[PDB]
Amino acid sequence: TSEAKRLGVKRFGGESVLAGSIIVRQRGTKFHAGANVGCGRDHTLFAKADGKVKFEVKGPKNRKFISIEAE
Amino acid sequence: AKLHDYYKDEVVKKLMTEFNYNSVMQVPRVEKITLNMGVGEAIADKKLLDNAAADLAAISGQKPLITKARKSVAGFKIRQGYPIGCKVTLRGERMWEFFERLITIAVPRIRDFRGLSAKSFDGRGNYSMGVREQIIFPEIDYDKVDRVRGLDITITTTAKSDEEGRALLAAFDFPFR
Amino acid sequence: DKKSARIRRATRARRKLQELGATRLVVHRTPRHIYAQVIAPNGSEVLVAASTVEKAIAEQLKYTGNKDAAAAVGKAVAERALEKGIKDVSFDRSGFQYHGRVQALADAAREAGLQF
RNA sequence: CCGAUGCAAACUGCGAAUACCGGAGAAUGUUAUCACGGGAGACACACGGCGGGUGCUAACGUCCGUC
RNA sequence: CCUCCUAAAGAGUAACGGAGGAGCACGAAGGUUGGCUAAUCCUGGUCGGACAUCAGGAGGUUAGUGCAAUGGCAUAAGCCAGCUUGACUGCGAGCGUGACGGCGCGAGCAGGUGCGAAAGCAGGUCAUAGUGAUCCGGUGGUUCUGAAUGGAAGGGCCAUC
RNA sequence: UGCCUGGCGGCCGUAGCGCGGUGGUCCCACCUGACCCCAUGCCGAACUCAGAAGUGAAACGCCGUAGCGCCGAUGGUAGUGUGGGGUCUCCCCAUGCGAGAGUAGGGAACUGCCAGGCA
Repeated sequence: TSEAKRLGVKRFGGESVLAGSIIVRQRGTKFHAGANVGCGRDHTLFAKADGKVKFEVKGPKNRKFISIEAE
Repeated sequence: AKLHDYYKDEVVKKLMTEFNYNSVMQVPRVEKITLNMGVGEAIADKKLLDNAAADLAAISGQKPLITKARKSVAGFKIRQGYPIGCKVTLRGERMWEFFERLITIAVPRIRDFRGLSAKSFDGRGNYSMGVREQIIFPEIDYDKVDRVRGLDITITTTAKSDEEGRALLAAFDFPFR
Repeated sequence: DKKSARIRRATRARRKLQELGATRLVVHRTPRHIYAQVIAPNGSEVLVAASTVEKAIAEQLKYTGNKDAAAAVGKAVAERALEKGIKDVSFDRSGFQYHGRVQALADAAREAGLQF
């Protein structure tokens, strides 16, 4: 018988993000951290070093990993 | 050990002669005998279960572990996590001695000894049976009997068909049905 | 299921060590033989591998698999790593238990003077 | 309820155009871009096209996103 | 204050729009090591037949993970045994948003801890709601200052009911 | 440099599911007892101690089986940005981008390094 929250990917592939930048703040884990990418308590992927952002599918389950390569 | 030598000497030889395999251990082997109770009457009293568990520990060489309930249904008035039964697992010398002691003295003395029930199989080779009057076993005496309880003994069979289980049961001549 | 469970359990540390990208020392223990490999961060090349099956170190060993054989493999790996310049690789137990031959091999490797 | 056939705003084993972010590039555009400072104005908008909600899927009825 | 749509595959975008729940809880349901990890269904059991329990199998995350609801979750973010309190103090590059008050994530440094052989982990709880700003009143520290001097009354900031 | 076996990565159904056959030279697996290092929320259940005493039972390596499953064209089809038109609730015209599914076709995977037996 509220206020929308901000979701989705903030930094896409090819962006030369800085260390600590939040690539994606999602509900749970839509994508998994790979190389030089962390995972916060709230399941937030944040960059660890300067470089370009890439998304790659790997693993038997075909899960997408967010990774950072040298700039 | 004590009975495995005679097993390999005679039972394996007879079964090999009967079935004409190639591998020496092609005859399926028993791993463990699981001692269990289908009493299902300890719901009201926990002391009954405690005494039965003490009896199981006394008869066997090791004490049992209390097992909790799996599901809760309102129709049968059962909650989740309710401790009702327990099991004992044996594998090795303890099992060999238990089987020898059973098949030597305990099996013959059964009231209404019309034979075993070969039809009571799992359909894949395992044979599980349950009989009352645990008093028959010698480890339990008449002066220390609380109530009549049923048993549940399931022999382990690695075969893929019931013919191998039938042969293994007949190994001890399977007195009759 | 034994091999699958072992591999699944080892995969935890196997992936954990990959984030920091350091050379890893893994040990595969079998009653017949024991093997110890040093794997680069890439994961496709091994800097140095030692095995009990080869006769280079099995001549003085009565049997290929035992505590003495594990110690010999550990010391051989340690000396080879010293002369190669591994620079303090990390260690992995491959999902085994660090109480028996694995512990003996680790102690033998650390005896040479390693800092892992 | 067993299998099959059609169907959907709090249905997708697949999946467009369009929109959004970033990188590289010829051409054009009076820098049209960004930052700071002075000064503002305005704070009941109307109508029409495009795709929907609402409405009795009757209304030159009603509200939305774009132009 | 949170759980999906109308909302036209970035975010956002309507009418007491369609929908409920939290306004808690765990001081253990926190951290660390080892190992384990189904649900469901066929079949045997004194009744058990699936439905009060156990073991031989099909099946691999449909069970669960404290909640109304939601995503992702078997290297389970579960579930047995172990040891403790990192739910510690000063902090903190960068990032996500906001009109502000601010909120959240966060690499990493200094002190000293628990789990470990080490690698390393721990700045509370799998997460999204679960709370209180301003003013006022209660307590501890500070001579920081004190209307001549030394005190004191009264103020200023630190913890905080 | 060829066959076979294990370990470490990429690839994640062209790696999978079902069926028949082959592997003890080496390697791998089944296991005895554990009073000894270690332990069971009971069980030597799992890990640890001594191998060929026997074997390839089961798992696993390989060949065929295209039966199931997977990928996968060209083309067409639906859709759609832009400008216009009509009988304007809906459709069409010129242009650009282009579905899913299925068909042809493939495949019973491939590749990098180390170790060991036979050549």
